[PDB]
Amino acid sequence: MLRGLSEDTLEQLYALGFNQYQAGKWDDAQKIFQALCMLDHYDARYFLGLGACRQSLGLYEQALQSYSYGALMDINEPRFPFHAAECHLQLGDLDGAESGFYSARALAAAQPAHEALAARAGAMLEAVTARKD
Amino acid sequence: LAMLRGLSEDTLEQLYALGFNQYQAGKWDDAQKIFQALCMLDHYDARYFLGLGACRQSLGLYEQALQSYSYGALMDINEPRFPFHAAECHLQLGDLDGAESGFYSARALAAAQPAHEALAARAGAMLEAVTA
Amino acid sequence: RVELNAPR
Repeated sequence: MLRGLSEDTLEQLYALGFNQYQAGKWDDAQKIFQALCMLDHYDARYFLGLGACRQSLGLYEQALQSYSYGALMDINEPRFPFHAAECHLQLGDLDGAESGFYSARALAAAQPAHEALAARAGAMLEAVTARKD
Repeated sequence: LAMLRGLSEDTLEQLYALGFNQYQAGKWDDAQKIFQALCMLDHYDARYFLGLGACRQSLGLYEQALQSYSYGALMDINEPRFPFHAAECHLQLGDLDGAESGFYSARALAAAQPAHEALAARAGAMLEAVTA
Repeated sequence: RVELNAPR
């Protein structure tokens, strides 16, 4: 019944969802992001938001579905494979985590805004390779 | 609707405040959709039905607003703003029997409430208008 | 935990 909202109202609804996320209100934030992912099928921020909420609630497989779609919407964003790699790790899937942290390092290395993440992705990758070996 | 079910008190209130904010900004069809969701998702609240009825009036959906105000009055019988605004819609609908009644009732409810003392004579003045 | 894009 919310279909057809203006961008400016979507923006305020994204703000609302982001704020609930910052306050650790993950169930409520998840619902707001799930709404926005229905309203706008292409805005990667909404899928990042939905993923992050599910991750914080321990719903790793559902977090992976959101991160996977998001990554299709912004092929340059290092957060998707990075947080996906965390979920794979918590699921005991070392090969998935290694792939994600590898991709995240490559995406983050190409962008100066993401210099801290690049180093984290490299650190996590090294940690995971150490466990497989 | 189905998915947006079960939000906390604080989130519902922030959502309500966004609806209001968009209504105060002239974005009435966005506000309308927000208010209708609130009316459906939350337990009864005066401001939702008043907000929704207010949007619908700004959009000249005088029949749909009247539905909102009538549900409101039904669930909140001491609130003078429902029959007052319902009378306003009755007027635009050219139903002066309806208008006369709502203003009369609006007037009677407000007179019994110290906070609404001013409102009682917007109703009073509007009542005299209708009886002619 | 995850760093989301700031709104406004």
